[PDB]
Amino acid sequence: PFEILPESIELFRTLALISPDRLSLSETAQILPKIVDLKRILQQQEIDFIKLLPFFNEIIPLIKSNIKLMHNFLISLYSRRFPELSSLIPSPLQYSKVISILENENYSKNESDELFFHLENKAKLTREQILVLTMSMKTSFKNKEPLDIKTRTQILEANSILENLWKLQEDIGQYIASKISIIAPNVCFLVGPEIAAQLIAHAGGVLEFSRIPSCNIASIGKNKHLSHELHTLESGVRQEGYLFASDMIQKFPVSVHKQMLRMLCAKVSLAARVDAGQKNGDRNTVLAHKWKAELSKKARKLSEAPSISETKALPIPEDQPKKKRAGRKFRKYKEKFRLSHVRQLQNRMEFGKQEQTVLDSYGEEVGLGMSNTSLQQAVGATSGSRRSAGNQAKLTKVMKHRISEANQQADEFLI
Amino acid sequence: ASVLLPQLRTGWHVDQAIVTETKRLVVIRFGRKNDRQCMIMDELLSSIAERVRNFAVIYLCDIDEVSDFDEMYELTDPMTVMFFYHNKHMMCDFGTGNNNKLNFIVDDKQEMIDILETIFRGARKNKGLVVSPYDYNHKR
Amino acid sequence: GNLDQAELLVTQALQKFPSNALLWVEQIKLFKHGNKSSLKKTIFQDALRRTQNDHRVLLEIGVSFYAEAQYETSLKWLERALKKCSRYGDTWVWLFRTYARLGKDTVDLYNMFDQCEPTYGPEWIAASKNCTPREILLRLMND
Amino acid sequence: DAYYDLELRNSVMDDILEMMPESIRQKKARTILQHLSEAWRCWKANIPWDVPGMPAPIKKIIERYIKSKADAWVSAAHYNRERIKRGAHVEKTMVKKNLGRLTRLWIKNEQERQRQIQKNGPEITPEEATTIFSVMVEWLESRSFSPIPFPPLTYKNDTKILVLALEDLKDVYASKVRLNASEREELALIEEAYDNPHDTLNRIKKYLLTQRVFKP
Amino acid sequence: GNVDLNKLTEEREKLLQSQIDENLAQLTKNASNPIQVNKPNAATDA
Amino acid sequence: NVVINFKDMSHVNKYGLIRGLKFASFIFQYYGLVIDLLLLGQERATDLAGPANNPNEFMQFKSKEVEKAHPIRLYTRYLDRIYMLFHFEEDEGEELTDEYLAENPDPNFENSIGYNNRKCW
Amino acid sequence: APNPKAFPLADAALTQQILDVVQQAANLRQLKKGANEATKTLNRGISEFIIMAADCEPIEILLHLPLLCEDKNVPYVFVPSRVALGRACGVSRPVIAASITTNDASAIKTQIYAVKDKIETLLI
Repeated sequence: PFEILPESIELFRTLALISPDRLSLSETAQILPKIVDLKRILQQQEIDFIKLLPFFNEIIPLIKSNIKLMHNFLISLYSRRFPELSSLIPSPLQYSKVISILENENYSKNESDELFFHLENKAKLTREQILVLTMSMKTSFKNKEPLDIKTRTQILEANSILENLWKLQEDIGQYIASKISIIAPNVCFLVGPEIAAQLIAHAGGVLEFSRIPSCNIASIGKNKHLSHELHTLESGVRQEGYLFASDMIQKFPVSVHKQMLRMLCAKVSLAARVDAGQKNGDRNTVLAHKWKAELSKKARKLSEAPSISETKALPIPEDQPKKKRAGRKFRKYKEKFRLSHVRQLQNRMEFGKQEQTVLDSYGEEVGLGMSNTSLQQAVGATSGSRRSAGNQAKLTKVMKHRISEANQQADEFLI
Repeated sequence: ASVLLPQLRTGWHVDQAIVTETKRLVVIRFGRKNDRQCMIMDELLSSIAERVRNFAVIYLCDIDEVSDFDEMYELTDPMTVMFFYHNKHMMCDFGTGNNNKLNFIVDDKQEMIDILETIFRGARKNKGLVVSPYDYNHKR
Repeated sequence: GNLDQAELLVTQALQKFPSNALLWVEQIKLFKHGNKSSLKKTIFQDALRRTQNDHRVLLEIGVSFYAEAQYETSLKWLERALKKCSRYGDTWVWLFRTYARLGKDTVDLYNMFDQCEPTYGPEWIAASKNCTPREILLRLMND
Repeated sequence: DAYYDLELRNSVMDDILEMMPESIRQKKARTILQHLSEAWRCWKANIPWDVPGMPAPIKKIIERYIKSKADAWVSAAHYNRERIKRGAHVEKTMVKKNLGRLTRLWIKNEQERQRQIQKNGPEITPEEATTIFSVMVEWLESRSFSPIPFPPLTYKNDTKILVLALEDLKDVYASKVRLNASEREELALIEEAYDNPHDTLNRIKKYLLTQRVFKP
Repeated sequence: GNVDLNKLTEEREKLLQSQIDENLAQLTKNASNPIQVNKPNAATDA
Repeated sequence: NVVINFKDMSHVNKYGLIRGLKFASFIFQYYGLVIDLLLLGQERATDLAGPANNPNEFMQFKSKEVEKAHPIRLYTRYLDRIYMLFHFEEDEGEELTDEYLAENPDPNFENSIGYNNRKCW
Repeated sequence: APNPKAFPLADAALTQQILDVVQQAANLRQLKKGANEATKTLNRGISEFIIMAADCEPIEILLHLPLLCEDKNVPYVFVPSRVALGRACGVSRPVIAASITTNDASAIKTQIYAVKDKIETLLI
């Protein structure tokens, strides 16, 4: 009934202990189909309550935490059997599914349906992901029958619980989506209802979402950034995540997506804040409209380019030699553009003699010229033709800055 | 181009054009509207004209229409351009052996611009002739 | 049960005395509870900055990591803490626990256990209060 | 043959002008010329030409024109390339032009290929990968190959390696007497690396560790 | 020889208004050519 | 996986190695090793290289018997190009031919048509 | 005239003082302009006090910050002018929220403390 859910919340907090949770796990298990079923039923049933949130705003983070814990436990169980699985498959439900598949046995050593199961049974698995998994298996998956049957059983139990939790979460999200046109209308208007639900659910409540700073919003719903998986897009959009898959961004060209995405994040945040501020049964949603309009305008501007330049004219060729200057100051700069004395010497070639070349492996052509003194040349080489300091390839302002930044980063890393 | 470069109507107009630009150089393409080579030249010159607006003006002329200036080439009439500064006709020695007019298409825009610049310089000096920086010989 | 209040108190303490490592530790512990489960790394960094990589803060961080069950990281943290100040107790216990959890062995630890213990370290101190040995005490703590 | 495109451009423009013999028409014509040019440019880039205010029929005509150009242009380029290969006869700027055009088409093909790949996944079916990864792994096992570790912080043969790296980079500039900007920058960087070797090493290792997004 | 486009031209003639003609979007360089020119030239400002 | 630019036309290199990255040669070689292995088979590769502790000088062997064991006498790879020198005792060759025929029918005898040959000579 | 929900609005002199502090804070890299930055500061706990803008329109983009402050026990004011605030921060553009942050070793600690006290007095 309606009264169950604070109890549920309390139960969820008892799991917040650490791995190994064993007696705790048993408790956890008890806590599971007790609570993770009734809730689902309630959700399914319409007109039980409209003020379930913010008690479901209280619970979703707890749920998330629980799921994370479960995932960790699973990894612990499996690591030393298959360490890289965690690395490769980050999503916890997905990981669980993979584990389940892996365990299955029967025709699994050759090919069940092995590489068939991943795509279908663990629905999430994309080709790239699958390939890497396969590679990992080939290298690091030990495929000797599980350390004990007990261990296997435990893992199965974990999977069952984790899966259930995931299902519950999904249900909650769905419920939120169904509601959110009432909950966070502005946000919905900005983005789209499902997206809003996803964001909001991730946050906690609307308040939680509002509290979240705009730059973070972007990378909500991102798939855990793997080192091995490729990233750079034509878009230039580092984040992806729920917002990036919105209509508001994805309709425009990929040129604009990064900037557009950024714009959306901030506006989304603003919308969320507005929603939080509002009392129930106000549904203003004028601000959101305005924001949307502005976003559209911005997009349009970004897509439109500069009007053609009036082709800049070649200057009336007059051949002025007005300048005539010098100065310790000025002569340095000009030194960089002067041919230096050694270069001048090089440019001089002795008449009768075969001139001193240097055999650069790239090209032998190079004439060392009469920079090396005859006698010197006959004997050997010279740093007398390494005279000047005023033309020693300095960096740009930009380049210098970049190098400094790099250095700073390195320093930070070292600390 | 047809739209971009201004085209002249009758010999008087041409004469006026040649006279009036005291500051700039004047490039008159004399060519029959529908010819290939002439068209190519026009296209080239369109590009150049905008670039060199500050030192040289381009104009086009239908040579079959305006027959006043068959003094300029002795009734040979290929698809030509001609160069003027202070109403003085400007001679540009290419390889071609006709120093008076370039009667051949040059494909490089930049090259064309350079030659224009050279002739402008010559004009400024007062030199009626000028030696082009590009040899040609082949086009003719 | 009250956690918001605790957080508030911690904040107040920080405002009054920022450098105090115990406050930082408390804050870290609170964070580990998992209301945020975020702004966690940043918070840790802040703590480190304020406390100047204080022995205790590092230990706390390690503990948190252990709880979360990223074990290598936790171990690293513990090592760092030890380096900062070996005499302190609870750190050793934590390290031992970590070792037990993993496949690594304790021989090295034992070898390096020549240095002191109950000079500082809360849990360790408590245990001591509750005796004369050292290895036995450690064992008890582990249990 | 290269004139053909020009002719097409002219002719089309003329037709357009004829179609609209309105007031203030010269300006309009000029504008349309630019549009025509811009569409072509877009095509060359392999950017789409989706002008918002443009009226349909005109847009269609422009598209047709660009298609025609492509038909003429690509083919022409190919022909030129063939001629060059033969060693038959070619203008000294024409060849250069072809090389640009040819380059562009290469880019277009390669980028299209990439796009296709993106659309329809990697060509390696996982079975194949398994087979070939397996082969590599077995080979490694046979060889008992100790993997190449990450360059240590205090790596033994580190400085020498760095020096070697720098020298190769330099090698290109040793000959040349002037330097453009990019070259100069590179040289400067090399100098910096040489002069602050430790710092450079630190930077490099950091990059190896962490840098996974790069100037294009 | 200019046979493929004639129909299109005719269609265009049929369709367009004067107002429409007046309000052609004076076109922007989609391939940002002038920027590129500015950049390269700057780099290779001799 | 970088953005490859060019005179106002970019793409993103999601597939196929960039040859100009200074290390890329090494990577290419490594890749080709895989292919080489595939070509040879593991055992043949082993025979060619020899044991790990004491490897072979190019085209040498530890014995005349291991040279004569497999059809692939000598193998090498100059980058993309590979060079395999097979040696068949008649019967084996015949068998191979038969197999080929079975897989890929040839009634008309238009296989000498198509077959590449060193027209330089 | 200023929004009612913008509360507490700082008195003229007080407002001026706050602005001065901000300017000092800006100079010292002790300050964090903008809603989102301010929010982040609050989350962190680094915020000493939050300075908002009454003439922020639409006001309701602001009005989470006050709530956050209340929940964190952080003094907060509104000043009247966003433009003025921006100027103080060192930004020609309208800033609406800001946070003067914590840093014990600052020269302006005392000043900051004073402002905080003033803000607290305002609240009730």
